[PDB]
Amino acid sequence: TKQYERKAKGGNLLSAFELYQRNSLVGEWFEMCRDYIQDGHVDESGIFRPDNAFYLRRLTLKDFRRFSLLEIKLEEDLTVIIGNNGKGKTSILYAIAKTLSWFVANILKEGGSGQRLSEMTDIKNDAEDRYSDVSSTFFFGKGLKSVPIRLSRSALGTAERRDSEVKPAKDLADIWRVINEVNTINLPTFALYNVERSQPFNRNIKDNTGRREERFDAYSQTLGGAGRFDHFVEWYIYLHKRTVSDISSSIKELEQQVNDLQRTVDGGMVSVKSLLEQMKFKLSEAIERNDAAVSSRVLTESVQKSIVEKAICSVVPSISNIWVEMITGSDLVKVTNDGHDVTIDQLSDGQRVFLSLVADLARRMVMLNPLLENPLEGRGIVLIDEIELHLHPKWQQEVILNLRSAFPNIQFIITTHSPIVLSTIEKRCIREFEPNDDGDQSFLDSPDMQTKGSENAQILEQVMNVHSTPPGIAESHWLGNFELLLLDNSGELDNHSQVLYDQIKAHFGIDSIELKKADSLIRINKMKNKLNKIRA
Amino acid sequence: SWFVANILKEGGSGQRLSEMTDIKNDAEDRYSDVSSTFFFGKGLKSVPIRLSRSALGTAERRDSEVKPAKDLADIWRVINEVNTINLPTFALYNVERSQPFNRNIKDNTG
RNA sequence: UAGUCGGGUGAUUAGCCAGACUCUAACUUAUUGAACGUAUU
DNA sequence: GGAAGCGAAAGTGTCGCAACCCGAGAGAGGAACGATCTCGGGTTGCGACACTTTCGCAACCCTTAATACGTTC
Ligand SMILES: [Mg+2]
Repeated sequence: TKQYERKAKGGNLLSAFELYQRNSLVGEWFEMCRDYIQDGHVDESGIFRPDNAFYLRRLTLKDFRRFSLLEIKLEEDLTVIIGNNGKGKTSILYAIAKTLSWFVANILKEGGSGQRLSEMTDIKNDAEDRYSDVSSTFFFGKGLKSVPIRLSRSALGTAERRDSEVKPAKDLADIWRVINEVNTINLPTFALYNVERSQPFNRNIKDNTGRREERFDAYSQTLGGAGRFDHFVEWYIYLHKRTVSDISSSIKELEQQVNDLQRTVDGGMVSVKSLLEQMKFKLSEAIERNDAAVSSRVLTESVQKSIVEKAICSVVPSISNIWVEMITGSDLVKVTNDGHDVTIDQLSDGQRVFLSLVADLARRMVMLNPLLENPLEGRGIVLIDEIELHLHPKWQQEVILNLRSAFPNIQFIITTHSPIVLSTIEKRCIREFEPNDDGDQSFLDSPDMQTKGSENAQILEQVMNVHSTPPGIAESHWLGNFELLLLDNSGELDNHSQVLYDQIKAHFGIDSIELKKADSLIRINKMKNKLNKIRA
Repeated sequence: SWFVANILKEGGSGQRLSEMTDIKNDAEDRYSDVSSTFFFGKGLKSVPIRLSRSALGTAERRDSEVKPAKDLADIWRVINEVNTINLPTFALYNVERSQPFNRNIKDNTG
């Protein structure tokens, strides 16, 4: 109508799409939708930025599990959830993953269904209303500032049923699906990495049926919690084989075989006609696949391989190189780890688990963003539980910075209990989870203290409520006691203070921080007393 | 199954006739109907239900008529929520009831 | 026996009384339209 | 007819298990090596069940109705 036309010309994506669907100026509306999704600019740092960003803004949980009512505001870039009560933290990530299942389902199939809330486990046990709600609001540029979705479930036997409200999510996912069908676009990545990602590696890898090469394999088990590192390895070996081979040589060889078979049928051998028809079909299929590959605007296998290799080596500190070796009629992925060439099964658990996360994520981003110069600059939402899992302090100090550098437009929602990780993150990104004895909280608060660039010891005390020295060790209190003894006299070493000083010296050593502090205390108190005498 | 579904949930869905097996093989019309009337006292002498299905392939599709079942089941459900009432039992025991027993298998589902 | 029909009574959609019927076998429905009854004209 | 959300019905694919095979290795009897038993890695077939697809219940009442009271369709 004229109203839709005005709104569409004003930049409203849904109105433009509705006009496109009714008329199917059809070309103009299609172009407007496609430009809304694809337009973007390269910033001063050389990073591509979409003009219309996609992220989760807000989440509300009503009578869900232990929560009566909980509201969370999320940052566009990075949100970190902290707290001792780690079972509630995981509940929050589960709620988000279920919501994201609705986008994935509808990008894959018209009328796709995402996941539903459980009547048994998701409804709070003492809920008066006997239903549960998970409400989410997404943002997609100024044209679509609010995309609300609600997942709901009522108890059995209630007077009224509580149904989910998913139409806005489906409408948006439909735009992505339909526009992509006509003309390839870049698509959003959704992924969940739970503690399940720590699992051992099956060294034996499965024969390539060729599901892994299909673009929408990027959405396979993406919200399951462990990634699919096995799928990566299969896909990566596949890429290697194609790079070493020529593409269309099989077509040229098949073309030659069909030509040879055609000559035989022309020479009077009618018995081989059935075989010719089969080979012609194979040739047509190969050309079609080639054409579809050509039509799908996908990156060359060589380029795909290179992108992923770079990503892995950049993010995973111990890995400098990754490649496929053809040995013993069996393809093996090898890595240079800490300067030495090893198989994946020879890596440490910390290295393997982190490698698996990054490899999985990069594979999916490459598959879903074929039109970007750097496919890892694509859009998406990634959930990571216990990011510090298996990581040494040195890696904890770099992990968030490395991830954000490799995937600059992903919205990361993470959980941690690491002060070292928190030292690299702004307090605005931090949400603290301090529930009551009933496990129930209303809002999640940012800490008072700035964490980014702060000392770890301060974060421990001010944010995580942990003393810098272990309270259950006597020696941890000696310097405090020593100070008290000095203050109880004028500030002179009495017999008691001297004994303790000697104990500190004996235990911690002559050049210990503890002893230096004691020495400092003596010196300052002596100087205070001298001042006092001069004044008297 | 339509009464049970609607006692459990407002607008619950009961079961359906099979389009593969339940239509009579040599029926000239390619659909089946199962029509039932229930009685619930002199204040509700007739609760008619019809389940219908057209054969697989057929272009015309025959609709079920289940609203009376839903209407009655709504009364049971709503009245019960305000003040507890006794509810009707519906059960089928077919020849599938003869099964091996297993104490070790437990249902962790509800 | 049960179900059904219904003459009466009953501050009356109940209850009670009387009489009767029985193909395997009623389940009381829908307007502003149409038709029928009543009113108005 | 059939919105939007939902689940029944029916077909397909995945995946973990159990059974089995094989070569390696320590080393019984007393000098001649290697008997017997177990480790550890791999292959195969099976079947339970997770995933996928399709159907179908029935909102709304289209710009467009009349209004004395009843009954029927
Ligand atoms: Mg009338």
